Amino acid sequence: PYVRLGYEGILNGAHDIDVAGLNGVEQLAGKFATIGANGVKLAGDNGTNAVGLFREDLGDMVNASEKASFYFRGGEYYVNISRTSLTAAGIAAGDEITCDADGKMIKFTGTGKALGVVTHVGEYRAGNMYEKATQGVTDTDTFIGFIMYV
Amino acid sequence: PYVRLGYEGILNGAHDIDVAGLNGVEQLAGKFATIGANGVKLAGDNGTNAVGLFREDLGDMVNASEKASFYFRGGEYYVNISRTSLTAAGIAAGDEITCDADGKMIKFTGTGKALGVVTHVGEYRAGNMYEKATQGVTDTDTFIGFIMYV
Amino acid sequence: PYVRLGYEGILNGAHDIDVAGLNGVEQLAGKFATIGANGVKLAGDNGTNAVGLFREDLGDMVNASEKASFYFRGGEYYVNISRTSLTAAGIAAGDEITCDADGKMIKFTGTGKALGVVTHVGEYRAGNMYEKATQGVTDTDTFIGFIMYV
Amino acid sequence: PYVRLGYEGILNGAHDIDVAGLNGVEQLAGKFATIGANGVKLAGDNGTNAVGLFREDLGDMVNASEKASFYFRGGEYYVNISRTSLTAAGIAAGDEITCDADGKMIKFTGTGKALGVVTHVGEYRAGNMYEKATQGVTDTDTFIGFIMYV
Amino acid sequence: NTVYVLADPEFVGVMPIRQDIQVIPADKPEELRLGWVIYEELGLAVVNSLAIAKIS
Repeated sequence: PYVRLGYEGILNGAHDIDVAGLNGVEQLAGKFATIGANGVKLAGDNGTNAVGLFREDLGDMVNASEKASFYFRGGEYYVNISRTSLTAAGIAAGDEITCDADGKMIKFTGTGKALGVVTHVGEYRAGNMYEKATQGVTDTDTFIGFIMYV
Repeated sequence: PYVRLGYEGILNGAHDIDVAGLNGVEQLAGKFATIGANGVKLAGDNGTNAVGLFREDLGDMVNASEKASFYFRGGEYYVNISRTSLTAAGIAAGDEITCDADGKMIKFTGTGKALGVVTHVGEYRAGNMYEKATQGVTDTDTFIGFIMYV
Repeated sequence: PYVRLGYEGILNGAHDIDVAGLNGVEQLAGKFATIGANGVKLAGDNGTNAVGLFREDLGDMVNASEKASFYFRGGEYYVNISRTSLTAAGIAAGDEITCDADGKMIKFTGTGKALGVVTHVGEYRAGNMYEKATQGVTDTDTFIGFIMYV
Repeated sequence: PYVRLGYEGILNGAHDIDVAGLNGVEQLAGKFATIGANGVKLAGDNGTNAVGLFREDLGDMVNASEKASFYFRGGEYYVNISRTSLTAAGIAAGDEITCDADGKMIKFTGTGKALGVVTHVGEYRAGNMYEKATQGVTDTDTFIGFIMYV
Repeated sequence: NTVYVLADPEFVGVMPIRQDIQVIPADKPEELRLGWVIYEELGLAVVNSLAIAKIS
């Protein structure tokens, strides 16, 4: 039970190329996932989490950062974007994830404000100030989140 | 590189050395077999490894998975090349071991065959689906102690 | 030239290579140190120093924090090849600086598979990996200033 | 986390009030359109009302809900003839509204039958009195934001 | 005269709270400082209080 078995739909889209300049990969480089907590539902589609961060390692696995319970490092620090397939389609859970370094498209599931980015392990919150951008006149907090980078 | 130095056993064994008949993808780059901490020849939780589940650690060493959850095992992995003699057939002692990327058999002991978790032993066991990864659509036979091709 | 380091003033006795990424290129430009919002009365001298373990904690600004060993994950190293002179003082603005890591090929430290770690200011030390680590897991043909993809 | 409900943070769209039934004509014995039902501009509770339904509390002013649901009186629940509300406060057009009393489609609010008391968020819920006068469609269990024909 | 026109009812007064038990501040060394008050307004003569806009 739960999505993330067989060929399944998408949250972050499919087969994205040219989605980032110098801050994200533009060639397809996807690779399979060893997952952390994805919350009430496996491989996301829910309030808590939505499919967390991966960071590339040597081999045919990419795996968890894993940042808990929602810490963040600014500029580049790797986010999971789109998925690829070869025997199963869908965003993580033993299926191929394409990553970037903070590129597009990111599209994670929340209630209200925050949203933000999700890792594995924790509830859906958004990073603050001295974790993402505290450049110029900005409001971001743990009560305040929108889908994209701040 | 490979060496017949140090300790030629697999500590905390159950099957010990194992030889996978299918060759996967090469990733012969050198690295130490010093478990966890660097220069710690052998340590608690060396586990039953040889062509088992592995986790690389940041630095200059590769070692046992040493984790009981949150890298649930579905998709591809990391493997030690057993085609080269190595210290045993996988991990143990210090010194340079060549490892590779998945496309080799690994060993379970659970009722995993299509749905997986991570054992700190670096053996594979049964998922449940809820936050645990899915290997492929692929089936292998369950008899316990059997070698599944991933 | 020579020894200049200003006075009109071009050498600058410090050369740091912008290594273009792999599979679609990635760059990151040298970062300033500023605490929150953008620096007033000039922006001072760079937060990044050639041969130093830094982490961005802000979008255009880089700061202290040291990546802890154990379980292999991505970059945030920003090692830049060492300059000649000023190697235990950091590197001052008007000399060559960049950031190298995170979605690009990097600059490595340490000769052989024997590695240790780096101090911020541009010095190298010995040390085994046991509460901190720097640079990716060692590979074949890895020396100082060598190009590892991480 | 954190989700507004009512009070001008929910969008309920727009619906046509000249659809279904007989349609009267423009005449007096109306009442005024404002936010608040005895309040003042920029201070009013609001249901899941859009177009259709608004009950006077004090003064001869309307906005959604608020009035004891033991006894409904005034001639129907009031409907709009030949202006369609362009707000989702229920009605709050900022004009004097000429009202009607022919059979006319409304928007409801609150779970369960209106035969109860008022919740001060702009909703109906069950009170200690039962078998009190209902609104619109009968024989049919009404829920929060149902479309009834009077 | 400010006192006359309006009056300030206070539901709860200004209080600081500081949280290292909040999710995102805990993980980090960071501490979150909240400053808040919950207020309300009374109008004792909102039907008067003279105002002008220059036309000069």
